[PDB]
Amino acid sequence: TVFRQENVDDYYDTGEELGSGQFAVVKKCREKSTGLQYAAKFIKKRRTKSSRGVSREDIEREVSILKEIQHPNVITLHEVYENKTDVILILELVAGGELFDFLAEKSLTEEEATEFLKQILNGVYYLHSLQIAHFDLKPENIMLLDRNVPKPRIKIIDFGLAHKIDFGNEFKNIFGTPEFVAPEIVNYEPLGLEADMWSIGVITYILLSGASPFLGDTKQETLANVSAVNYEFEDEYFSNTSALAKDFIRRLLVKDPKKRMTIQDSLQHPWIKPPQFE
Ligand SMILES: Nc1ncnc2c1ncn2[C@@H]1O[C@H](COP(=O)(O)OP(=O)(O)O)[C@@H](O)[C@H]1O
Repeated sequence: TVFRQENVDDYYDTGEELGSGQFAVVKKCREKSTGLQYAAKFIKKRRTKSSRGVSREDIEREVSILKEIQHPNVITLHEVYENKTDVILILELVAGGELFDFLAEKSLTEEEATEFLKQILNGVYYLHSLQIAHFDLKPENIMLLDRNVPKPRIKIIDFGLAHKIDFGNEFKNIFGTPEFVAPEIVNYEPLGLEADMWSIGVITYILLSGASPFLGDTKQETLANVSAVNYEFEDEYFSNTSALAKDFIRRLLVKDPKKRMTIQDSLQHPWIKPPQFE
């Protein structure tokens, strides 16, 4: 599929840089015709078949998935442009920064943690209902609308690894960040929606303790720890955390994805119910 090939600068003015990645830069922008503000994500295209940059197939998948999405806890896609060097996604602007940077700024109370977590679970419930595995859930990829309110609203971002799972598993290894990937990712096994639920367990552990449960001194050591389910609840961090909070995490950090809580399970859980190489 092809995208709008007019000069994006004819229709938008760009401002501050919001973030960077592996083959992408994200800049604040403003649409001339409406005055409304967005985040423009410039994704570098492949220069040759083999090659740096993102394959066209990968970009088209990300765009397809983004076009399906509309939910308060997920980013939305406004428009897509392209030229010879970049595909440019005009995304909904999320102005309150990453949950990652919020966590560095403030460890949270259980209430603060569950307020974020309920929103994350609602967003993932929506995605999984559409058979979309995000495959890159981590605090960097959960943005706040406004960081200066007592109960910030969040949106899930970064659909660069997301896949539609039409058979209950998919086989291509979709390897994210070692600290957050499930054992089946580490072991290059078929992957499904269950992989996101593991990442949610890791996120929850971090929200409650300020510490990463599998992190080693090298990426390879992290991956080994993940495959062996080498984590524990350090008394120093968790001695006054409720046993139900620990129960929630335990039921997500399970090696066998068939035995791991589903997104629907996580919403009925009593605590809730009201790149890889060195
Ligand atoms: N919609 C948005 N609103 C505000 N900031 C964003 C938005 N999308 C991305 N960012 C910022 O840019 C960074 C990189 O975005 P990302 O989608 O991860 O690109 P990459 O393909 O490089 O990983 C994010 O971690 C975040 O800081």
